[PDB]
Amino acid sequence: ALPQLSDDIPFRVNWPGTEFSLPTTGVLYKEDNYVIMTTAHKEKYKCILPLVTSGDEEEEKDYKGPNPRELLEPLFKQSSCSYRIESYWTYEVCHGKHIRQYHEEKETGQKINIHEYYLGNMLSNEIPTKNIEGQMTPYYPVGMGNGTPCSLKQNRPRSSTVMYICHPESKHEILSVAEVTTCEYEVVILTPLLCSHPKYRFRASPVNDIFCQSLPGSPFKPLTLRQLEQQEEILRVPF
Amino acid sequence: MFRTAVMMAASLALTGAVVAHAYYLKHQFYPTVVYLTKSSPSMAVLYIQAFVLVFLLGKVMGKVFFGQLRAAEMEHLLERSWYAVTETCLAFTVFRDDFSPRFVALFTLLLFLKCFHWLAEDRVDFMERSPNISWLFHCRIVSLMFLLGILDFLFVSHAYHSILTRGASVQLVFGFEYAILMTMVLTIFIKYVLHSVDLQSENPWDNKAVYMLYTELFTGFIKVLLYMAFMTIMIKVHTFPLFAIRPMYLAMRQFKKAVTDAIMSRR
Amino acid sequence: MFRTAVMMAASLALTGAVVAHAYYLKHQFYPTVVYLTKSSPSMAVLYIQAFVLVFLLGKVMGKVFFGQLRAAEMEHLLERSWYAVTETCLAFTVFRDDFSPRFVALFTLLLFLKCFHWLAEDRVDFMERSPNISWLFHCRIVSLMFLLGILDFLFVSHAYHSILTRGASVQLVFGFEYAILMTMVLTIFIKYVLHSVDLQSENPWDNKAVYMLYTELFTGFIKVLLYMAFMTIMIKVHTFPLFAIRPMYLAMRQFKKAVTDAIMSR
Amino acid sequence: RRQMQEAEMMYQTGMKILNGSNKKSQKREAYRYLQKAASMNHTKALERVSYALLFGDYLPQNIQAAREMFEKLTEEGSPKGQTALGFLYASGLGVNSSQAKALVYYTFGALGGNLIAHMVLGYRYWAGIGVLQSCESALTHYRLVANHVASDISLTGGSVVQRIRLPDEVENPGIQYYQFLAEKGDVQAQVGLGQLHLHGGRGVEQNHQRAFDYFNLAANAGNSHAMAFLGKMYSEGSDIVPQSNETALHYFKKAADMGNPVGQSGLGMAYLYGRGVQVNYDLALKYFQKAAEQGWVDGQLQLGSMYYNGIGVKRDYKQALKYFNLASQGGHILAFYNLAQMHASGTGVMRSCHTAVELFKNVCERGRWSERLMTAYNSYKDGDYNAAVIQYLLLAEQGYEVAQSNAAFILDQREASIVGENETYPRALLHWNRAASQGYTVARIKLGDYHFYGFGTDVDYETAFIHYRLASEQQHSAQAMFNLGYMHEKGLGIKQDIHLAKRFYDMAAEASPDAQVPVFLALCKLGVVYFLQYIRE
Ligand SMILES: *[C@@H]1O[C@H](CO)[C@@H](O)[C@H](O[C@@H]2O[C@H](CO)[C@@H](O[C@H]3O[C@H](CO[C@H]4O[C@H](CO[C@H]5O[C@H](CO)[C@@H](O)[C@H](O)[C@@H]5O)[C@@H](O)[C@H](O[C@@H]5O[C@H](CO)[C@@H](O)[C@H](O)[C@@H]5O)[C@@H]4O)[C@@H](O[C@@H]4O[C@H](CO)[C@@H](O)[C@H](O)[C@@H]4O)[C@H](O)[C@@H]3O)[C@H](O)[C@H]2NC(C)=O)[C@H]1NC(C)=O
Ligand SMILES: *[C@@H]1O[C@H](CO)[C@@H](O)[C@H](O)[C@H]1NC(C)=O
Ligand SMILES: *[C@@H]1O[C@H](CO)[C@@H](O)[C@H](O)[C@H]1NC(C)=O
Ligand SMILES: *[C@@H]1O[C@H](CO)[C@@H](O)[C@H](O)[C@H]1NC(C)=O
Ligand SMILES: *[C@@H]1O[C@H](CO)[C@@H](O)[C@H](O)[C@H]1NC(C)=O
Repeated sequence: ALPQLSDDIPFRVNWPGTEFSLPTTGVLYKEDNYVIMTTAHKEKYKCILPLVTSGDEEEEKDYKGPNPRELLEPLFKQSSCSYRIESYWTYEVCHGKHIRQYHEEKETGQKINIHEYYLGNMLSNEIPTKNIEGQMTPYYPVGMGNGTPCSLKQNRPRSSTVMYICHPESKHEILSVAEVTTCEYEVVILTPLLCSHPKYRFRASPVNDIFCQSLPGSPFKPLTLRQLEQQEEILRVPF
Repeated sequence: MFRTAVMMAASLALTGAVVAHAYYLKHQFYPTVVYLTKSSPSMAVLYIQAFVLVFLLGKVMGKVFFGQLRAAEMEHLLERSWYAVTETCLAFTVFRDDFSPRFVALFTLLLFLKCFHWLAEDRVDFMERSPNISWLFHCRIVSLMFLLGILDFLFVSHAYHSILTRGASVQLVFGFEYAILMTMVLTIFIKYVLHSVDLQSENPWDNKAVYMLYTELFTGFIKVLLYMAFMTIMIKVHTFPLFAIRPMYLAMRQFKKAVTDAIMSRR
Repeated sequence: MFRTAVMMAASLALTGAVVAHAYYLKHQFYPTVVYLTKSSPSMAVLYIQAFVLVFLLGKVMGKVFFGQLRAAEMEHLLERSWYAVTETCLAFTVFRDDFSPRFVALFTLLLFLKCFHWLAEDRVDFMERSPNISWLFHCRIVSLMFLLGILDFLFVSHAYHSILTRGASVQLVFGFEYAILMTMVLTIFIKYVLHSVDLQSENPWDNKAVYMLYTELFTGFIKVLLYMAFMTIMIKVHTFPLFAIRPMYLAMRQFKKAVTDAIMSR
Repeated sequence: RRQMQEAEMMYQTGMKILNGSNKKSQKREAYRYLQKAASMNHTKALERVSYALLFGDYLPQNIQAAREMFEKLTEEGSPKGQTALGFLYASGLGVNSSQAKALVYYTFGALGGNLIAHMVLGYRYWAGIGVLQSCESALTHYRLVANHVASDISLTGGSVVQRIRLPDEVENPGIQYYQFLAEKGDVQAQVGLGQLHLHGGRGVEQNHQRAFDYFNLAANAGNSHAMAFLGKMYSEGSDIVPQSNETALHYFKKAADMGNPVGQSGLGMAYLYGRGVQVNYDLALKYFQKAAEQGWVDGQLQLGSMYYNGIGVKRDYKQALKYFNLASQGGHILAFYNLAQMHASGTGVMRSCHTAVELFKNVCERGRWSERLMTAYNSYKDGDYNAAVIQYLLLAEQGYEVAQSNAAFILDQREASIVGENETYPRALLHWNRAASQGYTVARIKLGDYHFYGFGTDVDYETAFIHYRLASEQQHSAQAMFNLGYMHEKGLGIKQDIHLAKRFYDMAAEASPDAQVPVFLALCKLGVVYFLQYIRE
């Protein structure tokens, strides 16, 4: 297939050996989908290839935890909220209270004024998803309006939406700020507090692992690979 | 007019043969227009279509102001057009401002007004020699001077503001030429006002010769001052003056004749 | 004549003052020459003095060749010089061959040759339009035409050698102008031969008009071929042509009218 | 058995002709002997000619007998027959394009010892192409390649090949006179031609003998660069120029005395390595200090290796990394390799995966396989589009960024007929997608165009808007915000707003001098629509 099987489907070469049983759950395997492979050291191996299914949602989704807003309560109560610096402007979102955008006016060490512009004051069984860089990713929305009034939109207040996207290596930082329409905003927040939710978690394609069984007579795993794994464990742990 | 029609249609099939060539290599808006303004064979035809749509525009704007040429303005304009085209190309490359869309359009816009101002001057001289003057011809002559006067001051002030904005550049030379054409429109309007004053009176105007001689004396000193200061400014500039040369000599020769005529009249 | 003498004296005084200023801080002749070559005002004064001397020499040559001004050929030559100075300045600026004194003298010589050719054509037309002719004027015209043809041939050969040895430069345009001058000189020689043949008989020559039309048609064809070759060379050249432009239209208008006149005559 | 002796003799008769003559006719007659041994099932001949059949290089291209000779090579257990069958199963050239099968062939190619299956697996683990993205899997496979490249062809070999992009060459196009100028006695022209003959490049083949005569002509002229280069030729040695320290070091000592930066590096290196002279650690560091001060590429990396290994100077890894990071910006492979060996090991700099793998990627991308960029480029100019995309699809597989765009460019213009018309747009989107995620801007705009027009995908205005935005906020292409303005005035994939369209229009004006014209006609059309709205009011 074109759109999903382009290059997004992970494969893993595993060596279970001559005495191995093909798994009956998850991906589908056929005995006629196979290649016979021989190493340079005349070690004959049989690799059983998997039929790429990678489909459905039969992951047994059982979530008895709290709501997504419960995890964001510690983020809002901490009041240690992120900044973002651009070419000229600087939006500053603050979690649950206000959103601000400004650039401080500076003369030759003289001016101390500010371009003051508010963004908004925070005075369904399907979770919405946002295409982040072309890849679908779920999120939790929260809206906040009544900011500084929009001059170009019939003196209507500025409205903003805050988007939380799970990222285990992030530290509650602003990913990117854009505009849908004028004086209408969205901000994607990468924070790891709500990563515990299975639906909000980072979606991973299932690994279509490959069983390269040992044809009877050959060792369990090729010799040059075994010497390769030995050097890498040597190179890694001192490092 | 039909000979101009075959010039227009064969030109519009050359502009559309270089645009449609570029929407074959780069199939969108942005990579086409960027390609058209970089390759010089493609940029040449668009310049040809600009002038073919300027002379045709000039042939239209020359119909509102004047009904037709009087078989001597065309001979007079073409003689001055050869000098003006040579002078305009002389000042462009010497100033090292490069052949740019901002520089070529500004320079050719001066010659569009200069030829229109020169055609009215021959009509102004023919106004005194034509006893039959209608109401519509007087209004059109008044209309051309008003548009010439406003555009001359607008181009003078914008270029003078550009002198304070940037400094010594090619805009000072073009602004200086517009200032010389600014007094040309005022002198033409003065001659039109003087002739219309003599037109209303059914008697010989003895003071017409004195007013005409003083008008040229005012024009001669203004042209000399605008050229002497320009020559001194270009003397202390990066490049030599060059450029007009002959127009200053033509103004000086006319001023010397006007000065000698006033001395003969006074004595 | 008094104004020309006063202007020449003023130019000589200015040149002497410039020479004294040059040899007032540089005692050595080589340092003085280097300072004069490196000074813009001294170079401008030298160019003005050279232009004044060239104008005096041209006036002397015109007085030697032609007896007096015809009061219309002088105005035609003034208009031709006014056009030619601007054309030479435009050609020098457009070609980007750098401002040097080695080409200004050649440009002045080419302008003087063009003015002499125009004056010779005007003199031939006046002789055809006048019934009284002296043998001294005919001999002077023949000598001037021979000298102009020899100079044009030498300049054309030198320009052709320079183009074949060096490459593409303003020497190609100079050679094209020299070839145009040589074609004009050949046409003027044919016209003068026809006029001498017609003036020898005390009757109107009916075939003089046909011979003149044939000569004009041949000259127009040669001029059209030269203009097409020059335009092709400019198109194949990296720089924009600019330059004369107007002389090409005048040759085309004369050739088209003569061909229409010849077709109407035939 | 008698066939095996004849086939091996037939292979060596062609292998001798292949190495000694660089003529296209002579190389193809070398392969006329290799092809004869291929019919006799000579093993090492089957590797050489099946790659020649597949790439359309030195033989007429035919994938079907290339693939058939690969399957004969796989059952024997070849490392180079298992790798290129993986390239077929990954790109679907004669096969049904199964990425599951291509990983099995690549993994057995890398175990066999091949350094193309080690680059490809090191790039698939690095970009997550067919496998899980992983550092430590992509670091072990990019090291064994970089260990080979740095040890073998560092300067003992050396392949400085230009990486020319076809899409950039279209947007802005890029020897006899230089040879004639050097024939007139110009020392600079001879040194420039000598550098283009000893090292090669710019479409000029290498000529060691011609470079020796050209350098000696400029050596008599007294050029400082030629004096060191003449000493370097005598030092390193070749067939034409014998290797000898004694005469070479004396000339380098004379060059280092007066003004030569190239002479200073060689004179210090001869003293440092003890090539014909006594080892002087203090003199070498002092001599190479001015080589670093003058800006020599090979001198800055030479001083750092003395401090990183602690030979002569104290083991100041802060000073050692100072030299290697300075030489890396000058374009030295040994600076890239030694920098990456410090990051990966954790000495001097913190133990960082990601900085090591992008530094191991640049040393790997300058090996003996990188000259196939020129062979793919020359086959593009000569109208062989079937044999210019195959040599560009292998290097696209290996991880090159120029070859992931040149392969995608050839597949975009429908020129290459080896792939069907019914497959070429998904196959060109695949390599536009790979090149866009490697910091290339045209591939990010062209990723937007394919989703804008439905070129191999369903037409998706929302995804096209994202790729146009991603080419604006990071790479700042002027066309990326001009195209962003059009989607905002027309409401394609986003809610229409004219005010944002002007914002994104004049953003192109300040981002490039080429956008002044096409934003003028686009802002005026925007203004006329604005004039049209107020009329209907
Ligand atoms: C180098 O230096 C910096 C950083 O190193 C670079 O970023 C800079 O590039 C540009 O440089 C200029 C000069 O410093 C930057 O300042 C300019 O912006 C001023 C502020 O205006 C901006 O924001 C307003 C706000 O509009 C709405 O914004 C949102 C809705 O989208 C609302 O939340 C908010 O409340 C407002 O309602 C924009 O309107 C404005 O955009 C402007 O509008 C037109 C359409 O009419 C757009 O086409 C243009 O984009 C235009 O800029 C800006 O985004 C601006 O000054 C204003 O106007 C007068 C002129 O200065 C001032 O007198 C006023 O006081 C007012 O401040 C003006 O554009 C400044 O020049 C600029 O932002 C920056 N980058 C860009 C292009 O955005 C580099 N250049 C230099 C040397 O600084
Ligand atoms: C070995 O060589 C023979 C040549 O006779 C040819 O059939 C083929 O290349 C090989 N034979 C096999 C693979 O059975
Ligand atoms: C693979 O491609 C070959 C090409 O001829 C075809 O015969 C074969 O059936 C294909 N295998 C599939 C589609 O499983
Ligand atoms: C330099 O001399 C040493 C012995 O002193 C020798 O081993 C080495 O090969 C010489 N260098 C070269 C390039 O031959
Ligand atoms: C191949 O192309 C045809 C039309 O030429 C069309 O059916 C479709 O695009 C493709 N079909 C298959 C089965 O690949």
